[PDB]
Amino acid sequence: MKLYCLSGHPTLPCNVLKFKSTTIMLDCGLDMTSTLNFLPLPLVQSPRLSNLPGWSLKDGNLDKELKECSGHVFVDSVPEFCLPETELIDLSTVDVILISNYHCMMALPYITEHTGFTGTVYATEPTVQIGRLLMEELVNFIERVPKAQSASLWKNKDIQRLLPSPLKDAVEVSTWRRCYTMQEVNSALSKIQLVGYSQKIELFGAVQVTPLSSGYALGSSNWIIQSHYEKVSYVSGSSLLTTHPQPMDQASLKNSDVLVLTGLTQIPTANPDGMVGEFCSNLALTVRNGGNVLVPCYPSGVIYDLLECLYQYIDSAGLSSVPLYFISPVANSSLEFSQIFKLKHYPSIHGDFSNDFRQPCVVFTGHPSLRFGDVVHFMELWGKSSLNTVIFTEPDFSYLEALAPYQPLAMKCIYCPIDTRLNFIQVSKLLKEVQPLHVVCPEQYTQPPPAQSHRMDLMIDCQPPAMSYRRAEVLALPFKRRYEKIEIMPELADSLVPMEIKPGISLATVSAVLHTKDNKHLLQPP
Amino acid sequence: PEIRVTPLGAGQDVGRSCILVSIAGKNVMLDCGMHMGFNDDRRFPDFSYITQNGRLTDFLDCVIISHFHLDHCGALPYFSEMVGYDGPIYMTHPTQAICPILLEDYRKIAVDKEANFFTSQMIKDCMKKVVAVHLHQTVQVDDELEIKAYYAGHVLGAAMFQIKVGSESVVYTGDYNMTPDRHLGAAWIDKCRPNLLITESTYATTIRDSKRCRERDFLKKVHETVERGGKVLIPVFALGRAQELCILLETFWERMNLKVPIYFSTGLTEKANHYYKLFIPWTNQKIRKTFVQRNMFEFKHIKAFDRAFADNPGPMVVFATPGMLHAGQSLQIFRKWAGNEKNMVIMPGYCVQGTVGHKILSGQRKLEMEGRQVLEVKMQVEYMSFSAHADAKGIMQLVGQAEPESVLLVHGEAKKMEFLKQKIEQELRVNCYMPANGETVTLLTSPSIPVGISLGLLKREMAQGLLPPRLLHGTLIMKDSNFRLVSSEQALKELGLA
Amino acid sequence: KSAALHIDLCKATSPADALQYLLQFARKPVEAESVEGVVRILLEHYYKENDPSVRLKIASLLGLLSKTAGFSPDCIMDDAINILQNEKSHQVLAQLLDTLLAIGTKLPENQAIQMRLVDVACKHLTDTSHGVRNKCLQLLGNLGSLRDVQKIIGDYFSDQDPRVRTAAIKAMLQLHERGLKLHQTIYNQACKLLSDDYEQVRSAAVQLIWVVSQLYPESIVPIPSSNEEIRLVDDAFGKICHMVSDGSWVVRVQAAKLLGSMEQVSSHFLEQTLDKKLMSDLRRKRTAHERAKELYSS
Repeated sequence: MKLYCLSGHPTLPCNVLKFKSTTIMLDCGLDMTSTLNFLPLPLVQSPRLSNLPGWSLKDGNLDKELKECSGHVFVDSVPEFCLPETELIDLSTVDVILISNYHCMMALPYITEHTGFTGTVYATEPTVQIGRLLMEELVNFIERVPKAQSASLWKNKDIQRLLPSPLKDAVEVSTWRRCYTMQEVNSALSKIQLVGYSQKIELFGAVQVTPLSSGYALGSSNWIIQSHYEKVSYVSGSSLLTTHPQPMDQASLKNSDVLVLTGLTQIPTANPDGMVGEFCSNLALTVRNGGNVLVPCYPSGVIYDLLECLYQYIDSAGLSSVPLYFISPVANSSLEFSQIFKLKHYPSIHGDFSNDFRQPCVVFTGHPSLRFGDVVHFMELWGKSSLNTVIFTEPDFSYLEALAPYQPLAMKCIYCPIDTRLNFIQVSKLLKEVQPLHVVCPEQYTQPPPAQSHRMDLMIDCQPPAMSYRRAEVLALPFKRRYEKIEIMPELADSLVPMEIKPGISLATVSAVLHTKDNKHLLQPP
Repeated sequence: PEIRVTPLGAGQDVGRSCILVSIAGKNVMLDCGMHMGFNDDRRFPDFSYITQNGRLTDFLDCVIISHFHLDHCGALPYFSEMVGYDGPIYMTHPTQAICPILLEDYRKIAVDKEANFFTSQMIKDCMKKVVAVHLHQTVQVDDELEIKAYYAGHVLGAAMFQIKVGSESVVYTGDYNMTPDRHLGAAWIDKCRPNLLITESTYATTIRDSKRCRERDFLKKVHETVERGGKVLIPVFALGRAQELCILLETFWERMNLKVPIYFSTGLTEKANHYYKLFIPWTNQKIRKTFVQRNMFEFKHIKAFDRAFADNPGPMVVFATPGMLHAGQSLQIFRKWAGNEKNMVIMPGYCVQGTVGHKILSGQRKLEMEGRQVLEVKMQVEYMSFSAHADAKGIMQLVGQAEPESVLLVHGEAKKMEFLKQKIEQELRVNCYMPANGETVTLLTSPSIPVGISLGLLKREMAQGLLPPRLLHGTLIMKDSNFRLVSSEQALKELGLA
Repeated sequence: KSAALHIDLCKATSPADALQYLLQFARKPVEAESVEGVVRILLEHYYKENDPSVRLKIASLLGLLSKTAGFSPDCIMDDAINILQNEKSHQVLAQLLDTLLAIGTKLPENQAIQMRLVDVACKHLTDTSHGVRNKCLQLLGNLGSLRDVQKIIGDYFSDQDPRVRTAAIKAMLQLHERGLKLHQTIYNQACKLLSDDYEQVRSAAVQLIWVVSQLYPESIVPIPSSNEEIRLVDDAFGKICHMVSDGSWVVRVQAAKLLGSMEQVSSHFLEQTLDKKLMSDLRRKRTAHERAKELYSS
């Protein structure tokens, strides 16, 4: 089996498994650190952006398309998203795409509408819809303002060598693309066939794939790809305990020949529960002093866990009449799904919101990246007041990038990141029991994290191969024996002629002829 | 390799659907019912298998229940204490929620009618022994046997179940509707090629379009009534039947709107409203989408009706509660409407509930109640098949998709079934049954033996295949653990004989 | 810069170092005369390299270089064919066949195309390789004449994998769309596979049935099939109806467009139509009225 690894980030993997004559793209993911790299784009023109200087890169060439904020360069083009390399393996030859979580399934429509691919994506019903409203949310934000006219014009190697640190560290520069339209989104969602949990969906009578429950947010579906002999299991977004969603199916993931683990804690020192508590304290403190609170979050998962705690604290603190105003287009939809499976949500800013706006409030905004969305604008308004705070609940984006362009901000900055995804200790305990022979997981997990010296890194007895970008790694399995059923009326009889050599061994001369119908094997006498 | 199927309550008789199925060494009961219209002798279809082994658990591996109807799951609480069953009772998630609701309501009607009925106590006991199986989810109930749900339409929670132990699959398909009625699209089963297919044969006569025909008929009937204070007295036995009736009333109002008067199912229509809204996943794909963007099932009229429709001679559109029962709200309503010109009554379901069903069939003006009551009716009796079910055309279609080795007819009347059986026998090249209550079919199949080849061998033979005569040799190793097929030479090398 | 590139390719420390460099080069475009340069170099490297991973990308690069506007793929088709004969892993061969198809379409000259077609008939016979087979069908279809080609494709109509079955149907379908005329043999073959297990196959099959139906409406099917002899088109219309009532939501979509597009259906059969079985998924429903109105004119 050859697994091709097409995406660098541990969080979103896009790893393509060629196996038993059928190839599978185990995920399709949009990274979004590239987007944090560009200069933020506001719904209404912001004075700062207009009056910003250049960074004086000089060396001939570009002074138009590179800016300087607080001694860090940004780029005056639309945020461009890094996507998994498409070149190492042709998309055509990857047959079906499995998609694990709704957060991890972005960039599906890039591939389907850009680079040629004629297969059927399999994703469980919740995740499809959540992912649908999340991409629609994303498309709306970048297309709210048409500033995509400009070009980055910094991708050249030469330009990268001279320019400063923040830009310098882009692992790929040349693969960045402007966001897809709502048509491509539609095509992508159309091709997804909605498959429930534990459902044995078999592809081309070759291998059997089935979405097991992962334990993480609704729609989180780790996958097992078995063939009656080799069980390959894929382990992404697989938080153990996260309350409401159905728990992790360790037993169903047991006795797997080859385990791929990719989703894992973005922050190893997550301490989930403690951070939730601290979050709510901080919010409370600031609303008490009369300053406002800003929370940059997504439209599913973390949002609902933080809402249930806030209500409880208000009940316990009697901190009512502080409007919890959630501002996002798909807020409508978001709440609807919660229902299907004192907070006031307004799809439109400068609308119901403007009429109803009150002097103190807790506003849960458009995007955590701080580049594209509604967060940007509120950030600007509340920036200049020390009173007002911003809490980053989201692990996806590092604390410091958002701070970077908006570095001269009065707002008290608090970090409260909560990741429910398996911890390294959790992954270690999981893998003792599940007991898989070879495991493939990114380099990131192999080594201890850059920040901390300590040996928290993911280790297994078999010393597991580390993935990497553009790395085609072949694990040590040849197929040795494959099934073939025997006929009923003609064959069984003739092939039931055993001659005993040993007490526990028999031998029968089998003569028949084989019809290879729809990749299945049946021997019957001619 | 013989699979023995004996309907203890299904077969030639409609209602009390119970079908024992012995695929290999495993016994699985497919339903357990409360045939209605009989004071006694039909609470539970008598259990031959129970009389043989004292504990049911030992004899019976598993029990799958189709959905909430009293027909199918009605006598599921019989089994709490008295015959003492323990094991995984498997219903779909929508089923199990609504199942106790109808159990208890019948429990209520039975005690006001003494009778040694299951109390709520023991119904709850029986319900505590239940496992919910999601749609198209393969769950191994035993080491060997497994069961997979399918979409049966009919009502929210109608699960078509395929019990497969090995390669031989018996797929029961009870109360499945092959049209996209409201709340439900068409029932899909994939191409399993099961050995035995068991079907409902309630409609053995081919019918018109399920939705359009039923709209036309309804509207015509309503208009005909409306001339002189046209009454409505319609029995409704289910939560999702009430919703259907409400939608029909809405349609009437949309088309006509001449009379404002509207009535609802009963006091607790809040509940039905609630349950339907809850299970958005299971509902018809289109309908769910429409619900996520539009309001569903508005009703506030029931209370207004009750007071208005308290034996008064007006136009109120009352769909009463359990029509075909010994007593109830519906019986009261029928008594109120009895003997007046205003009155028209519609039998929306199959109207087959023992004695009440017989009365409906012959529609005798001089009808005698169970008690010493003389009631003479002079209203207009019309029946329409608005009940969600598959017509004999539909049965043909699903037989098509499954394409089994054989079919077995349960849950229709023998006459109807006979014709249907003949048709299926002629049409598709299969032999189909129509067994009576307590009669078993020993439909022989044969074992299909799974063995593993050497990949090398397989490859070589495949290569031989494509250029053209294809005879293939080689031996089996038989430990009874890991049956393998290996090459001449390979086998020789394995046993070490030169 | 052509000779520098040469040096960089061999200097790779490890197998996967080589891989990345090739990948990076992919992302820089190459002009008419440098494309000639690099093709040669990349062939040379291909000979001497023992890891498939790298061979595969070399092949992809080769295809990309073939597709260059300025470039004319002459003097290196022979090389490609030579490497095909003496290659050993099915994936790489399939990729090279894809490159060959790209080359074929790049220049429309009769001779070279035919050579390529013969080469791919040879590669068509490949065994327990689902992918060489599919690529071959595609190329046959793409480079094909205007009879032998058509006859060949039926062999793979009846193939183990549904994945090859589909490819065969599409290939025939393609041959039609380049101005060729399919035979009634093909019609019978299409009717034989309208009821396969796989959804893909069925989709393609009706597509073709419709194709040949429009090709030979006047022609008749002598076989009674339990009724008196009726027109080819009559039967085609019937078979497409059945599919409207088939157990898939996407198979019906195939049928609906084709059913509506059907012409010179007998007035009897056209009147009788069960196109009023519009239900369930509302996409199909909407689609089937569109053409109804187009052909109510008719």
